[PDB]
Amino acid sequence: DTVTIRTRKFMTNRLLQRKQMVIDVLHPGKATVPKTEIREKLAKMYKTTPDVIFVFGFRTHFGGGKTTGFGMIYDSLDYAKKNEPKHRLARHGLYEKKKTSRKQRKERKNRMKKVRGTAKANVG
Amino acid sequence: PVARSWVCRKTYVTPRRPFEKSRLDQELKLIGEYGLRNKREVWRVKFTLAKIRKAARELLTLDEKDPRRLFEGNALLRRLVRIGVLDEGKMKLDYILGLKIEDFLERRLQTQVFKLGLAKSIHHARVLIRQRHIRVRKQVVNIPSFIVRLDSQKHIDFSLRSPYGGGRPGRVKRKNAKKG
Amino acid sequence: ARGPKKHLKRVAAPKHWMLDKLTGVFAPRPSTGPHKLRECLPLIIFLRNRLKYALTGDEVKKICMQRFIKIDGKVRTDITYPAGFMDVISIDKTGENFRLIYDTKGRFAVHRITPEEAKYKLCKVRKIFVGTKGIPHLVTHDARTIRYPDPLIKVNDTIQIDLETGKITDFIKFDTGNLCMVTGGANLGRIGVITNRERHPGSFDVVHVKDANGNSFATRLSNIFVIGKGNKPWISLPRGKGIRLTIAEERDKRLAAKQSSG
RNA sequence: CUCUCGGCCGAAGCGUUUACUUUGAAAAAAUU
RNA sequence: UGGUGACUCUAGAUAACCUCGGGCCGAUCGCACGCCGGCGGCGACGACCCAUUCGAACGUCUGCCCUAUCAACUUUCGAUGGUAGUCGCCGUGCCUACCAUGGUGACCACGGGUGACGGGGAAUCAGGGUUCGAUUCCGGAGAGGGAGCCUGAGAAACGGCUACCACAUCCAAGGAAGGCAGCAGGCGCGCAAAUUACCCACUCCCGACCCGGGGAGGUAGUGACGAAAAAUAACAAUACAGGACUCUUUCGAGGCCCUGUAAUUGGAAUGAGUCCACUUUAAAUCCUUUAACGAGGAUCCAUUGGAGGGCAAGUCUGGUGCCAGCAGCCGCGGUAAUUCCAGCUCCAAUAGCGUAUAUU
RNA sequence: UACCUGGUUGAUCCUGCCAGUAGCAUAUGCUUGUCUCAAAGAUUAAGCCAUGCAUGUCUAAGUACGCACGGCCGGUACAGUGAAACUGCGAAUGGCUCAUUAAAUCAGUUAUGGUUCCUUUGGUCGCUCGCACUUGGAUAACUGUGGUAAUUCU
Repeated sequence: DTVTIRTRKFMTNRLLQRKQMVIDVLHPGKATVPKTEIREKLAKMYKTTPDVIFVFGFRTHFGGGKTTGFGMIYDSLDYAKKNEPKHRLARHGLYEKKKTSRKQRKERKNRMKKVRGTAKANVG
Repeated sequence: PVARSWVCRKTYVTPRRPFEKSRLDQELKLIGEYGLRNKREVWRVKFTLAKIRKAARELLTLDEKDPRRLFEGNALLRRLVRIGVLDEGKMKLDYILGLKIEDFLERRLQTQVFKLGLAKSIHHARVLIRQRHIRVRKQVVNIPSFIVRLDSQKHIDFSLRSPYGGGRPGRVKRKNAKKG
Repeated sequence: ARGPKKHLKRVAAPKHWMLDKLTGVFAPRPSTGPHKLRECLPLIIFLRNRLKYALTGDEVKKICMQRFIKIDGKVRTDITYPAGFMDVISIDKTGENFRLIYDTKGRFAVHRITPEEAKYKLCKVRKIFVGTKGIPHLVTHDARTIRYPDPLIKVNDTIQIDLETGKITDFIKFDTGNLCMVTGGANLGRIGVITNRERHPGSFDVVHVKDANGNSFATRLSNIFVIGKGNKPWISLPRGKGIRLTIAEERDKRLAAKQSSG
């Protein structure tokens, strides 16, 4: 009830088919608001569903008033899958990262470098 | 190669004579009047004043109708007026030289809490400043060196989250009230 | 160095790109192209800094490779393509065309133009040769080699050319009383009428140009771009008319702007 | 300071040559 | 024809030449497919050449530190010039042949040294100057030492090759393999300097490339190099001690006087911490924001140097007694030690402060 | 902030240095609660290096006959994704160190009318009077036999 969402500089990317904005959050008593909660706040604010919009980079101001983040609003879900950085998709479970370490993937690469032919596939 | 900057300045200059009685006298007097932690604060304010005076000395030597003298001096006079040191009547670059250290020490948020009646002692002003009880417009400032501007001087408040302000008494009242 | 350098450090980057100091070590190295690495604007800097459409380099990748950006009516997918002076950028999806023109202070302004204006551009002719069975050729400042020009076209003139057809349409001759713009040196971006051209055989032709407010200045010859036949320019201009406001009167304008809106 | 070619002026020589001063345009960003 | 300030320029004409280790004049792929048996739109790769961009390469004028216990240097083995050539991407003693005997120097040539990579620049500084610059930007040079190459537009390349030198690894003793002045790590050297971490999300680069790779780079870890802010307590009442003011001859007594000191009393306010939740982020950490617990000084306790003069702050107390020692310098100690060593008190700076060296 | 102080003598006034004073940089001692930046094997040895990593690369668009796959519909030349290999491009950028090097490097200035140039961008791409409705031979990938103690050997 005590939280309020205001939108500073707002812009419709037709060529990225989204709407980007800077988000100011007012919450004089509570903690820093979750990204989920502000997602439904923007969903009711811009009359779209919460499943397509994305917010990030919220730095709460000294003391505990304003919070400023960046939020972008996609047109449809497929465009969001097409254009968003994949780490901001993996926060919503839309994308899964490969679970190998760099040092393992590189030792393996040099190992299969040492081999020639279809036996490059056997090494692991 | 890194994406960093190493530019940084030292904001004080230690005096050349280490133990002379009149210097220690004056510094201790200012420590007493304006409630400061150590001599480095007095040295810091004296160094900033020396910066302003050195700029004014470089600007007086130029001709009166020099465009650089005009622009730099008028900007400097505007800056010192907005701090709350000079006066609108004496907005001339000659009067900048007639400035004293306490004219800058009177503008600290510690002393502005002290004079305006928000507190009752200057050490009390410092201890309220550190503990998030004094705000400026809508921001709780915790620094007792904030140089308060003239337009910003008018409204300094209780920082509504404070027990002296809106509500929510602190841990001591909460603990003593639940004794029985 | 054993071969052509391929990286550019951020602090060595042309100052007019107004790049930051703290985002990274490197700057976009403008690819080789129709404009010098210093007198140009990589497409990434125009797209993610001037216009704020993209926020990273990867979003410029995602934009340019969808095929929305066109430089001079041709779809250019290179993210660090060297876009330069008098340059028309068209985005069909937003339906907006900008021109790159130098700013008053020497930078590139984003100058939004009419789609009618986007069909043509101006090229300062740089050399004129006659090759291969008596066929004359122009080289302009965009390296546009044009065969069969008007015979009246001489060096240091300007030709207004059509972007779609690639052919010249009409030329402005380099003559005193022609409105020119400066493309280099301290006088960069200042626009005024040419008064005198002085000759120095051997060295560089210094030219004295009177501004719109009567503040005369001078340049080398190579830094001059002619636009206006007489006093009327052949293109649209930025919000400032190209006159360099000095510092004090700029502060006067700033304070008047603060007094106007409060 | 001037005699020729062109539209009261523009081209050409200047004037023994320099030092000196003043102006102009060129002079990387960072640092200052 | 056209042009520069100036061509032996560009263009034009003619006679010819055009290398078998050769010069160009598409035997290529994709996308939609369509019109009077034939014609076709868009894109990708390619290409002799021209112009362009990114440069590279040579030249020009001016500008280097110390040294005369460096005054003559150069030229047989090119030193300075001339003509013809060779090689070279080109201009040239760049090399060769034939001539000429030149070229530099007290305006310091030549030789040496340098604890010399140059510059942008750093510290100091009234003015002048002095010192530094290995070091993140620019230019240069080298990958243990020299040398020679391949491929390519670009390399005399070293995370390419071939040799010799110096080290050095695996052997079945026939042979094979090297190159951390890349990132982390070790030895060694030292007065002297961090993790064998995580990721390409940012910045940009490379490729056939809206996709892949990146110890470039980012991010955390060690980090009192240095820099900015900034806690370790605030108020009130008492209880003493002084100082002035008034009344009192004085002693003394008062104040809606002042100033100190109180392991004195009262309450409130807080952060360091432990911990949730959120945010941050590539995933984290940190900072910022919330709940919970969290403070009476006899601790959630501040140090490092000093108290003879220079030079601030003790002729205070005890110990040792020209001993031990202190002391940059001047000096002290030989018994009342103002200087040693402790305690107490005090001074200086203060989360910092001593010493050594270099330089101002 | 254009500054000085002690020390020769019985005492003075000097020359004069020594010492103090402030900085800034390396080392080191002692101490260290918060928080934001942030240098960091340069000096001595351009000394030596165990181990891991640091340079790779595919679009509708050069070559797919790896059932390697789900998979067409079946005489459908080649449906698709595609390991490997050939081909093309990169590996000459970056990083690192300061040993060399004293008109050298480098800096401002000029020049190439004395040259080379991948790429990018614009031009040129039936100017040439002399089997093409498609040319030839190999070689990897794969199958199969091996050598050597051993290698990114073959």
